[PDB]
Amino acid sequence: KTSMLTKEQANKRRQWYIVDAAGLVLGKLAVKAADLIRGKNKVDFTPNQDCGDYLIIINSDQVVLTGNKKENEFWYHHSQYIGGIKKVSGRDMLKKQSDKLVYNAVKGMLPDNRLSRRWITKVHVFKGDKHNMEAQKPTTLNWS
Amino acid sequence: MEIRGIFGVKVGMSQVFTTNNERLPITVIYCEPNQVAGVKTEAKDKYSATLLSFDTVENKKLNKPQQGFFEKNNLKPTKHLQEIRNMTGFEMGQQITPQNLFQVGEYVDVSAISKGRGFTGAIKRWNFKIGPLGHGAGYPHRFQGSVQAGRGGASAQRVFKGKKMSGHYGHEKVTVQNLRIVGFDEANMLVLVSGAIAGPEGGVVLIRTAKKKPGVVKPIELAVQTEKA
Ligand SMILES: [Mg+2]
Repeated sequence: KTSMLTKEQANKRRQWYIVDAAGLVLGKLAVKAADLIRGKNKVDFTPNQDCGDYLIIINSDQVVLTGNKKENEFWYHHSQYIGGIKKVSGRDMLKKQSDKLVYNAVKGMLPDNRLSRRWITKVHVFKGDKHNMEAQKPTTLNWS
Repeated sequence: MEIRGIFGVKVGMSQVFTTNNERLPITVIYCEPNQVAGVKTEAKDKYSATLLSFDTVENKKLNKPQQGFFEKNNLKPTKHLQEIRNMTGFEMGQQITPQNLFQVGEYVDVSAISKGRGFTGAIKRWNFKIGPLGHGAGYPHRFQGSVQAGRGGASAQRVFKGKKMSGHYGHEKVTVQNLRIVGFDEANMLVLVSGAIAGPEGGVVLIRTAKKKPGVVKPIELAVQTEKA
């Protein structure tokens, strides 16, 4: 037998953050956001305690998709009815709803799980620079 | 746009004769002067609308939070408050009558809570057809057809969301558009609308400026009698 591995439990302390998503791309931003939310980079990562930090993403509509994807790759959403496919294009997503784009691109990178739906709510994606979350005193770091 | 609106109580239905040699059915709507109870501006509240209070009641027959709201806002107490989107050209604390909103013969639309028709079956509800009665067609012959979508795991194996089966019908809001206004009566605070208005005799009836034909008016006169003896 052996010494039991150490595992923090309800010993969580989470600090907010700010990243200005000015000219980043979608997916490269999304993996960094997903890891920051899960606390995958924490030195003491307990796989079942939501040991990860909060996150606020600013200037969502300025994010960019490489290549001609803006006219060729579609995002779908289906109601449970028939003929309910709503099919929108990257150019239309970067204009009509941009925060929903980053939100969905982040959520899919989390595991099918019971904290995933509780992790994803720690991502606040404002479309423009201004916000009402200055009260929480976030730090600020570039490209994460 | 510059949507205009007013409320009343539908009092019944009759007919009146016009020039152009035509008989015109009519609904009669009792419209007590209303009272703007709040105005929402675009910048302040992210949209625009006007909140109207009506069906004045005694202060006793009124809940305390509402009567407090009325006393603080300097109004007459009213049983009902509801609001109209995109009504702009009005201020606070003002009485509004239908004469001040609609031309003599122009186009309005009417919303009203329809007539509650009970738990009704599919064939009256969705205008379905009735299975034949001759040749002995078996006792379930008043049904919604076959609800089938696919037999066997490959095809569909369920009933489709938003099917058409029996249920509750009536007592739901509906609206008839492009119904012209015939005339008014300032003595009784009463208005005349063409056509047939949804809702039972005595319900609450909202009139708005028709979206299909916003400003369109075509005048229609009456048919004063000239036969006496
Ligand atoms: Mg038999």
